[PDB]
Parts: sequence; structure tokens; C-alpha cells
Amino acid sequence: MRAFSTLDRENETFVYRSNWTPGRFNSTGAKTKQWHYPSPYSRGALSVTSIFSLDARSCYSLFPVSQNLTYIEVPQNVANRASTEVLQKVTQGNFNLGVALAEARSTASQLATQTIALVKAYTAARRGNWRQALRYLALNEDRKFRSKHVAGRWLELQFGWLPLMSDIQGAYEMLTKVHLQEFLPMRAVRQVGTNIKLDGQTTCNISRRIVIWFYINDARLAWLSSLGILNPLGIVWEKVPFSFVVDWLLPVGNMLEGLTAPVGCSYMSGTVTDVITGESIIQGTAKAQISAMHRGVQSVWPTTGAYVKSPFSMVHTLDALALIRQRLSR
Amino acid sequence: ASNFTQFVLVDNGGTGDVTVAPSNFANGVAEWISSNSRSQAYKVTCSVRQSSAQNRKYTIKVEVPKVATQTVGGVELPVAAWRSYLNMELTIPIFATNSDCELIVKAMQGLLKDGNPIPSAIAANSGIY
Amino acid sequence: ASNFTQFVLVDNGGTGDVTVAPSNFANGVAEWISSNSRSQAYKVTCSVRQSSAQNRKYTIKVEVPKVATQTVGGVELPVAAWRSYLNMELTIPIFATNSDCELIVKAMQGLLKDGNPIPSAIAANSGIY
Amino acid sequence: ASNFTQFVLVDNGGTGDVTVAPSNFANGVAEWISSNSRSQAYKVTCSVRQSSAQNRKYTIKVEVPKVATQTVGGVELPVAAWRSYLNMELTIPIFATNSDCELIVKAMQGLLKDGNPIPSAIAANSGIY
Amino acid sequence: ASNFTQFVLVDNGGTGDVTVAPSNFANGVAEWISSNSRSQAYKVTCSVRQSSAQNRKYTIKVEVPKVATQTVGGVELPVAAWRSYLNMELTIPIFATNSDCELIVKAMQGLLKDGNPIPSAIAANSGIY
Amino acid sequence: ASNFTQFVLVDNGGTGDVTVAPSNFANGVAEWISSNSRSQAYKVTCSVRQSSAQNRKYTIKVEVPKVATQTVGGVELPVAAWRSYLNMELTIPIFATNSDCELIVKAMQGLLKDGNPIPSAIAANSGIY
Amino acid sequence: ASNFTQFVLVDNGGTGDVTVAPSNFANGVAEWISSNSRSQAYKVTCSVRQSSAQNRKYTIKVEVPKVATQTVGGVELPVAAWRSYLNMELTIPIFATNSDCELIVKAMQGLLKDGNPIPSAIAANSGIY
Amino acid sequence: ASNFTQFVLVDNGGTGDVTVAPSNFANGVAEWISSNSRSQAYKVTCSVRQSSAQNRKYTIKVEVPKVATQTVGGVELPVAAWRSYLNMELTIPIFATNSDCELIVKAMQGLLKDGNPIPSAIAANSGIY
Amino acid sequence: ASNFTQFVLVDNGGTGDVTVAPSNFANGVAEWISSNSRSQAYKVTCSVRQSSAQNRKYTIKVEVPKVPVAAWRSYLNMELTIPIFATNSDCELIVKAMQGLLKDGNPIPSAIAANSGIY
RNA sequence: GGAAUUCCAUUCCCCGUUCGCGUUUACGCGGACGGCGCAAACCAUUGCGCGCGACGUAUCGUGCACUAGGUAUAGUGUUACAAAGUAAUCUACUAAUAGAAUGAGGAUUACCCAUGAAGAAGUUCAACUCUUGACAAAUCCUUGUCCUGCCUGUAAGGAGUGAUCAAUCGAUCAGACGAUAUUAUAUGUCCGGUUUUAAACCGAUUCCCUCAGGAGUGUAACUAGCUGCUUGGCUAGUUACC
Repeated sequence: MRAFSTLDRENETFVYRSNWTPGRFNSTGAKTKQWHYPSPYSRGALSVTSIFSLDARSCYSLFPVSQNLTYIEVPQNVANRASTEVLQKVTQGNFNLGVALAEARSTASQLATQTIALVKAYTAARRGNWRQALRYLALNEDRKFRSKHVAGRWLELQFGWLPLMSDIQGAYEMLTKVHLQEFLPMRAVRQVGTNIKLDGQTTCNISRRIVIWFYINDARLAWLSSLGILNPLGIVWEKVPFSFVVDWLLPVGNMLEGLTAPVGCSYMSGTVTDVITGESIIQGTAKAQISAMHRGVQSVWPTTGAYVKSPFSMVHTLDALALIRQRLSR
Repeated sequence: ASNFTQFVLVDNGGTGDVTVAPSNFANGVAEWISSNSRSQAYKVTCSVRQSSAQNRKYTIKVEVPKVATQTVGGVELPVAAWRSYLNMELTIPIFATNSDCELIVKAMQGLLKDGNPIPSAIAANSGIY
Repeated sequence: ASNFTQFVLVDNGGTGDVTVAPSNFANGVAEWISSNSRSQAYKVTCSVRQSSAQNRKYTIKVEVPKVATQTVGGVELPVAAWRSYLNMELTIPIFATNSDCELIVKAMQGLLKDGNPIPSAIAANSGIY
Repeated sequence: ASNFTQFVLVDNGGTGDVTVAPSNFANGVAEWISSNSRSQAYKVTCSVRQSSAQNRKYTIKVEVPKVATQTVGGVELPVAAWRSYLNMELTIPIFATNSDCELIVKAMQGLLKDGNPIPSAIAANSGIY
Repeated sequence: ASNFTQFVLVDNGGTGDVTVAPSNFANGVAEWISSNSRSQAYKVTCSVRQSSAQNRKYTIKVEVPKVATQTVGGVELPVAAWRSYLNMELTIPIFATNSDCELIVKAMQGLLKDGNPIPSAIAANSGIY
Repeated sequence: ASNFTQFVLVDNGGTGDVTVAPSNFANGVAEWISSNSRSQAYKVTCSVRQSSAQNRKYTIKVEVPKVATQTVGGVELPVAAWRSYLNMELTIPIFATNSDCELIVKAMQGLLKDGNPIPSAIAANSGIY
Repeated sequence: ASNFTQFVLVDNGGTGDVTVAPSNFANGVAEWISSNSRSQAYKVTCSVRQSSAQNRKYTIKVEVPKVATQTVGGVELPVAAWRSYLNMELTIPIFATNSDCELIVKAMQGLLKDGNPIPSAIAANSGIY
Repeated sequence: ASNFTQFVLVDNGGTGDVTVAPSNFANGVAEWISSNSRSQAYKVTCSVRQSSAQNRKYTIKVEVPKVATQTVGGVELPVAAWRSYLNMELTIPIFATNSDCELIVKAMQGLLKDGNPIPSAIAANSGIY
Repeated sequence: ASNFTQFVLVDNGGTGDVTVAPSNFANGVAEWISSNSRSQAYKVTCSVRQSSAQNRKYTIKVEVPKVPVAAWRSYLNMELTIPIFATNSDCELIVKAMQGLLKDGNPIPSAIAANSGIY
């Protein structure tokens, strides 16, 4: 969008408008309490710069534009390249995140930061390398132990890992009770434009901007919000054997597979703008111009749906799957 | 037309079939995923490559999860969680006719037909004796 | 309810009126601008702050551009050649009645009524003699 | 031309007008004042200077006292809690002709026309909400 | 659904009521003010900000002037002797539901209902005896 | 006669009202708690001091918990999952009449009356806008 | 209107007057000189400044020479033999009414009216005895 | 009365006159500017200062520009192509009477009267030939 | 003709019999696994090694759990050293000793079946 | 004491003329002229002195005398007694003796031994590689206190002026460039002399043999969020610190 003026000016050359704009076409959109719907809108300017006399209003016949400057014929090689390149960014996972997901990924990057901390320390207890099991609990390696069995040495460090047991519930419960019960929007943009030449010489530049908003709608993310976890404070750790750390992370292992799997989505709505910026040449010479715009509310979204590569797939959560599927299960 | 489409994976007699849906095609590795439900999802991948100067390889990976929950103390805690995998490669020479590629597919389809020993061994937790 | 609405800045008798529209509200400083070009645009900002313990300091800015036609390589882009900056700062004590605040507005309105010596001198590029 | 004359600053519709009058011209500052004491009168000043190689600044200042429960001619302390202050700086470049200096005055009149959101916030002790 | 509206602060049963009006939104603080000068009006400020990742903190301030021997519109010194101050701060955890926040609102209304010992002690300039 | 008596804090229409009771008066800090255990009771305080030479400053705090039952070591003990905190400080000048103290109490009752923008914003968890 | 005009300083019954005429205004100082050369002229100045924050101060200087004709190197040049310098300073506060400034001017005229002791002492080279 | 007034600088018939008008009197420099764009305006200055013990010295400066139009980047602007600079300084001793000052002004007006050789050289781009 | 075949382990009437089936024969070590979930399955191994110049030394192992995971598990571990001089009329005599040892009524299988020692 | 005596005594025991100076000018200061045997006795006393081996050419190999001279001249030899008093746990062998948690790990079997994988990688696909003075006392009138008759390998070898050559009556030896340019221009790389006369100079495979052999090659904030604007729809946006 280059600049254009709407104040209709008129010149007079000896041996006729210089520019023209229709009415400001203002429409409003609906508004619900969760999301604000978009609205159609269109402005442009026919303008004749240099020169027998022409009318700047009647120069719509050169350009592929209607009289109201609203409807613009976009080429099918521009419309079809714009629709597929948006819709492949939806599935491939190249998009932007709402505030509700940037706070949901952050509190789901705190499970994976701390379930690396236990599992790298718990499997350091099976193997017997207690010099590595004291780094991961932020303890001092200078401690020598009093008991000699493997399960007795683990209960001596119980002041070390019970903070990690409760801080995982600090990240597990914020997902299933708060974050996974929210509205979770996403945004994907791709612009496509070419250059056309006609003979009335005139060269335009018709480009399309497709912005599609869509939110998470999945059945198995309402299933992960149904589940719970055991309270590590309310479990007497002395009576229950040493392999209960594995039986405590079973609801966590459902999350890190349940989040990182690709997610189904439904869309709210989106906008499609069209921008033509061009010139024309009419020894009698002339130069007319357009820079126009028109938003659309039409939805480019398949009824087969899209299964988006999940935003929860992260550097941290793919390392927390790489421990449980190798050490605790294999 | 495109082959990257929807198909049925588990044929549970009509009632309870698991169809599989196309999601992603990143980095040359195709990827399918099961339908919308209240469970963990399946995965089916397919990636084709030219390994050597005279071979073509097809990699298929299938994952099957099961999750079982009990109601203990007024919550739904997950009790058991595991997955079983599938991993096959298929090295085909580049001198293979299209009618010779119909023979390789029937060689794999006849291997797992119901009644043959290899699906008889898996479905009974037994070996070949 | 809101007083941060759209109003008209230059009243040319019904035809060619310059309207100005609410755009941005950062840092407690309200801002009106004209059509969304942001370079050839009129701009009106208002801010309110408690300067001293007994005073209140309003700040009003107006930028009036002079629109023009730039021609680079046969491509016509409108651009502002120069801008004019009105920048007033009104200090009212907190002991002023609302009927005394109506006296301050009438003082600024009557100062600029067409015919008084100050808007006469500005309109002729002159001073007070 | 003689612009330094008498005019009406606050227009109360025939009766109750406060007609401001010329009083001083020292150091090129044209000063208007009403027929009151110096602590309770309206004071208007106007000066013209060239600020840089490109621009000219007009400095207009208006002082309006608080009128509610006024003691006319009495001694009133403190001084800063009885009087308002106006401060205007109009930076106009040297490229502007007479018709462009008419457009700037129409902008300042349209900024302070009644019903607009800027002077309706001043007379109501409010901001932009 | 905008709560930034006009409401009646002090009720005197139909006639003699005091209606407070919204004025300003500087720096995330929403301000109400009644129809008087800035030093003799009822002012309410309500700002909402989240203090940690676990708590939302409401900050409510009310200013009420002393009424007896008031000079209507006059200048009254010192400022800190003529105006009362209220300062409420409320902390609500993020685990609360909408039904939980309805009971917190009812918790403040029963504390200040006329007849209870807290507002019947403030109204007599006494303590809890 | 004494104002250190019993009142109702949360009035849910006769049935299920949380009534609060006098329990402590040590260190000049009044204290009201409900008929619960010390972990699951509401707590309401009151304190008056002469802060400056010309001000009286109250401090009223209200603690509203959410009841639960926690299993610690295999034994269920009544405890509150989270508490919410009210914290106000009412500064009244010493020159205020008994009638001007009633205006402050009416100002706090009208601030939390049902339907006003501030208590409606707290219950629906929305901001003031 | 303007008050920087011509007046008569010494009134010798019509014939033999000294009229004094405005000549300069630079640096905010008025200057009247008589119709002579620049050496044998009478000279009256006047200047007004805001001296303190609550005062306004006037400065009036009057020069009355005795004319002569000095032979400088054989050439006769009009020159003054001695000058008499009147120099007064009037401090009027900002709290003064225009009916209080007219009481000052009646005091400066009755001080110098003929028949009073102070102008009788100057016109006889005597003191107050 | 005052001589800091609007006077005609160029008597060009009755139509093409450029009547210049007062603009500023800062630092004792009486500066006249014509009424159009500031880059295409004339200029006349005057200042009187006591240069030595027996001399007064005037300093007159006159700028006369050529009216053209700068077009840089397609945007046209009213500028001056070049300027003519008159810079004349007159020294008058203080012994000169008003009859002597009239004979100095008659020397200037006869110096520039048309027909004399000096103004007939400037109006032909010539020297004394 | 092969004896790496399916045999009945627990003769429990004729209905609740646990019939165990061959699973794996890696490294000369036989393995039988019953046809259920792997964690709830019986496990029988067998291996013959020439221990020295005049011995063959068998190894039989039976794991019996409690019945989807096993709560606990039993472990039999029995060896049988037979010299190379023993004929087939003597090898059948050795198996008659093991069958006569664990016959229902003898003191050793009546002590295992009642959580008792030898008294 | 004694002796003999020759016995009263011993012996012996200014002036003047006259030129220059200066305002202390009818005064100063100068200059030039003028004025035992012998002996003797005095006599009974003295002195004196085959079978082994080999070859042949009966041949080789190994286990006073005396000798000469002759003119008679030369040489040379409590137990005991004498006795109431001394002296003092399992083992073996046997009628005796010695010796004390795991492992498809092993045993002479209730003993010993030892320790405390993935890969949308590849093929030579059931096998690998790659990558992570008071006073007292008794005994009492008294104290004590104050050339050849040379030989042979016989045309060879060993052993005792002139004379070539000269040709003269002579010499001898006894600017380029398939470089560049903005193009007669910068550039890149490698007074007489005379005559040349519009110019200048002088003043495994081959070989071989005696032949089955040899040679050789993320964290806490801060703004905003009003059914209104829209020159590319909002559902956020930039700043700090790790």
C-alpha cells in the first residue's frame, strides 16, 4: 500500500479531475465476549497525474477494477497459490501464537524442565551413580550416605526431590484445570502477488493478504483435562517401594505424548485483503493510477479440517519424551 | 488428485473402526494421525529416499498406544500407559517393473493374512514352534 | 461511555471537512490521527498529569501538515512537504470550580475568533504592531 | 495595518463580557490586560520570533484567575492557587503562505470548538477516558 | 459489557444524592470524579493488576472531603485537613471461580452494612470498646 | 452499650449465613472469627491509631478462605486451600464532625453496593472497561 | 489607542514652553526628548518591570541641562554646562486596584503642587527647617 | 503616536506595491517583513546605538529577493533564488540639531533620485563611467 | 520328531490347566511361555552344558507368579549333573528319582504345599 | 818453773699695567709682563849381681832320598638309705598319635571359585561395518640483788753442409600485443664540417644349461483492551535483566 490522497483536486491545462475517491465504505463487525469478528472495508483512488482532457473517475475501465473500487479481479494463479501456502503453514506448524498459548506453552515447559530433573536423577539411582544424582536435585556432592541399600539412600534425599514433586503439580495442575480449559487462538499469514500487463499500456500489481485465525478444538485435550495426579505430600514414601516414582509419572507421560501429538483445530474467521497498485499510459500522453484495497470475510478453510503440528512440541518437551521412552519404558 | 488421503487403519467390523487423517508433510516425511476422540492418537508415517545409486527405500512407522484409567478418590488417574511400535524398511532395486512392485505388495499382504503362522504367532503371545 | 471519539478538526462548511480519528492510547497519552497514512496525517494528542500537589497540567499538541505531490520516476506519491506544530500546555490549580473551567475554555475560544488581533496576525504572516 | 487594539476575550453574550485592553509593548511583547488589578486581571501576550533557519514560533500566553468566591481587589494568597496559565508555541515554517496560515488557525479553532472531546474534558475536569 | 460507567456513590434517598462520573485512564488506573472542583470532589480510582503468577491485586482508593463549614468553590488550606482518604487493597487467588468471587464481594458488603460494628464505629469517631 | 458485638459477614438470605463473633482484643487490635476451627474461619480485625498530629488512621483486614480437607500422612485434617485478603486503611482528619464521618461510611457502602461498576468487575473477573 | 505621545514638560505660560517628543523605545525603555540637538536636549525615560514575584516597579529618569556654547579648539559647539538628574522608583504591588493606583498619582501631584513645603525647598535651595 | 508602523517600501504604480509591515522589535532592532511567504519576503531593519562619546550610529539593512520556485523531488516550494543586500550605516554626532539632521536626509534623498549618476548605474548594472 | 513342543505344566483337573508353549531357543537355552500377558506368564527354561570331561550338567528354571501385573513371583532353580558313563537304563533311573521325590504324599512336596519345613 | 853463765846480765825453754672667566659683578678666580857367688872392712857386719708298522737302493719310522847330565856340575818331594636324722570340645589313628547377592561358574556335594541401544545410515540381509641503804636465801658476822768360430721365436729380438716444408735463393733440424582507451594522447606488459641526406654524427614374462636346473625384471514488569476506528483487522505490543 503506497500513499494516496482522497481530497478531489481539479487542474486546468491549456493547449478534468486529477484524482478521485468514492465514499468511505465503513462497515462494522460483530462482537462476542471471547473474540471480535472482522468486517468488510474498501478504499482506493483513481488519479490522473499528467497529460484533450480526461476524467479521473472514468479511468476504472483501464484497470481490472469495478466502479466502486471494491471488486478486484485477482488471478486464479494468485488466489490458488495464496490459499494453499496459507493452509500448508497451518498443518506444518509455522504460525503465531495467542497470549493464551504463550502462557500455556510456558507452563508446559515447566513440566518438561522438571521431569528432566527427576528422571535424570531417578535413573541415576538405579544405575548407582550417586555422584550424578546429587547434581540434578541441586544438592552438594560432598554428602556421604548413612544407609547402604539403594532404596534407603533415596529416602535420605527426600528433602531434595519433594520440592521437584510439588513443583511438577504446580505445572501439571495449571494445565489441566486452567490452561487446557481456555480459548486458544492462532494466526497464520501468507502474501502472494504477481504483475499483469494489459493493452487498452497498463501495468498493475495485484496481491492478496490472507490472515486466518483458528483455535484449538480437540477431543483428547478435553480428555487430558479430565485426568488427575497423586499428591506426593499425601503419600507415605517409606512404605511404598522404590519403583513408585515410575508409577507416579504415568499421568505425566500421558501429557507429554498427548500434547506433542498433532492437534485438531476449528477456525473463528479471517480476513482477505486485495491490493492493486498500478499505472497506465495513453503524441497524446497520459498517466492514470490506482492504489486500492478491499477486505473480505470469506473463509478459506477445508471441511476436512487440519491437524496442526502442535505448538506444545518444543525443545524441552521433546527431550522429556526422549527420557521416558528410553529410560523409564524403552 | 493426491494419494496423501484418509483411510481406515483398524477394521473393527464397522462399529469402532479407527480411521486415520492426514496432518503433516514436513521435511519429506509424510504423517497420518487418528480421528478425533477421547484417547491417545495413532501415528502412521511414510518417507521415501534414494539411498544408494541402485536402491529405493520405503520407511513406514506405526504406533499403537493404550491408556487405562481407574477412579480412585474421585479423580480419573491414569493407571497403565504403554505403546507398541511397527518399523519396516523396503529396499527395492531400480530395475523393478511396476508389475514386479505388485508382487512385493502381495508378498507383504499374504504374510499377514489371518490363518498364516506369523499373525498366528503375534495374536497368541507365542513363537514359531 | 467515552469521550475519546471521532471529531472534526478543520470545518470547511460541509464540503472537504478534515475529520480526525482515535487510533492509539499508549502511556496515558491519548492520540487522534486522520486517515491511516501516518505520514501525510493530521495528529492531535492530549495528556493529563498531576504536576504539583495543587496543580494539573494539560498538554495538547496539534500537527498540521501541508500535503503535496511527489513525483519519482513517473510514480505519484503524496507526501507532506512541511509540518506546523501547535503545542499548548494549560496549568489549572485544583481549587478551580467547574464554572471556572468553563471560563478557561471561553478564554481560549475567544482568543482565536476570526477578527481578534492574534488570529488576524497569524493569517497575514505578521506580528502585533 | 494596526492589530494592537482592544478586543473581547471571554464572550458572555452581550452582558458580562470581559473586554481586554492594550497595556504594554516592552521588548516587542504585545500585552493585553483587562480593567482590574494585576493579580486578578486577564492577561494576554503575543510575540513573534524566528527560531531557526526554517521555522517561526508564536508565543501566546493567557492567564485566567479563579472567579468562584473572589474577593475583588482584596489581597489573596497564595498567588499560584488562584490563577490559571496558558502556554502556546506555534512553530510555522517559512514556506507557508497566507492561505496555509489560514488553515492552521482553522485547526486551532476546530480544536477548541464546543462539543469536541478536547475542550469538553477541560470544562469537566476530566481527561480522555 | 463495559463497567467504566457512571454510578451513584453516596445515597441520600432520592434527593440530595451525589453522582460520580468517569474522568481519566492514566497508567492503568481508572478514575471517577463527582461534579465539583478537583479539591472538593469525591474521587474514586480502581486499578487492577496481577501481582504474581498466582494472585490478582485490586487497588481501590476513595477520597471524600469534609463537609461542615465548606466554602463552596473557595480555596481551603491546608489540603490535608479537609479531605478524608480510603485505601482498599484486595487479593484474590487465581484458583477462585466466579462463585468464589461473588462471596468475596458479599464479604465486603456485610462488613460495611449500617448496623454492624465497623461502620457504626467510624461514624462516631470512636474505636471498638 | 458496646460496639464490640456479633454481626453477619456474608448474608446469603437467612439460610447458610456466615456469622462472625468477637474473640480477641489484645494489643489494641480487635478480632472477629466465625464459628469454625482456626484454620477454616474468616478473620476480621480493626485498629485505630493517631498516626500524625492531625490524622486518625484506621486499619481493617478481612481474611476469606476456601475450605477443604487435606490428607497429610494418611490423616485427613481440615485446612484452607487458599485465603483471600482485604486490606484497607481509612485516614480521617481530626477536624471532621460526626456528620462528615457518616459521609465516609456512606461512601464505602455505595462503593460496594450491588450493581456498581467496581463490585460488578470483581465478580465477573473483568477489568474496568 | 496609544499613550506614548507628545506632552509639554515645562509650562511657561504658553510662550516659552518645552514640548517633549517621543524618539526611542528600544530595550523596553520609553524615551522622550525635546526639539534640540542631542546634547542640549531634555530627556525623559520610563520603564516597567516585574521586579519580585509580587511587585511591579517603575523607573523614571528626567534630565534638565543648562545650555551653553563651548569653544573647543576654536570651534563653537552647542553643549550643556551642567545637568540636573531626577530619578524616581515607584514600587506598586500586584494586589493594587486601578482605583488604588489613582490614589498614588494624586499623592505624587499633591507632593509637588505649588505652596507645599517640598517644592518650596527646591526652589529656594533650602532644607526643611 | 509611533513610527514603528506599516509603510510602503516600493511605490510600483498603485497595483504592484510591496507594503512592508512590522514584525519584531527584539534587542532594539526594528524589523519589517512583507506579507507573504517568509522565504519570499522583504526585510528592513533599523537600530540606533550610542557608538562613542560623541556619536550616534544608525544601521539599516534591506533584503530584496527574487521570487522563484524550488522543485526538488517533485515537491515544489516557494523560495527565493537570490537576494540583494543593502547595508548602510550612518554616523551622526550629538552636536547636530534638528535642522542639521534634515540636511543629512536631504543628502540621501538627492543621492538616490532618478537622473543622478549613482542610481542610474544600479538600474543598468554599470559602474561610474 | 521334536520335543521342543507344547506341554501341560499344571495338571489342574481338566478345565483350569495351564498349558505352556515354546517361545525362544536362543544360545542353546530353551524357553517356554504360557499364552497370556507376558507379565502374567509362567516361564520354563532348559539348557545342557558339557561342564567338564566327565559331566553333563542340566539347568531347569520355573517361574510361577500370582494372578495386569504380577504381585510376586516364585523361582525354581534346579541342576542335574549326570556323568557320561550313564546308560539309558541309568538315565531313566535318575528321572524316576525326581518323580518319586515330588510325588503327592512324600514329605518334601507335603512341606512345600503347607509352608512348612521338615518336622 | 827451768839451764848455763863472763852471775845485779843475758842466752836458751703686596703694587701696578694688561687680555681672557662668571650674574657672590664699585665682587670672585686666573694667565703674561714690571716692580848364692863375689869385694871391704872399724870384723858373727855391711855394699855387689729286542719287536713293531712302510716302502725296495739290504732302506727308512717309531717305542835324606829321585828324575835327567858328564871336567864330581845341575834340578826336585615324699622317694632312699647307713634310719626318730640326714639326702632330697570335635577328628583321624586306636592302650596311642596328630591336628580345627549373583554365575547356563566347579565340585570328592551342607564344599570351593569369581564379581559387589537407537539412525527417514549401508551393504556381501540372521551377518557386519558407519554414525550418536632497804630487799630475799642457809650451811648464818655471808653472799646475791636495787765386430764375434755369440744364441734363438730368423727380414725380427736379445746377449757380451747436409733434410724434411715452403715457393720470392724462403723459412725448419740437427619495435612488438586478436593490450585499453576518453584517441596524433596517456597509457598496460617485454658557427663550421661530413655522410647514410628533412635525418645524425664529428668541434608372471624373457635368457641360458651339463636339462625336473640357474640368471633378470527462560524471568519479572510496563503499556493498552470501551461496537469503535480501519491507506493491507484488532484477539495484544515492546523494553529491561539471565
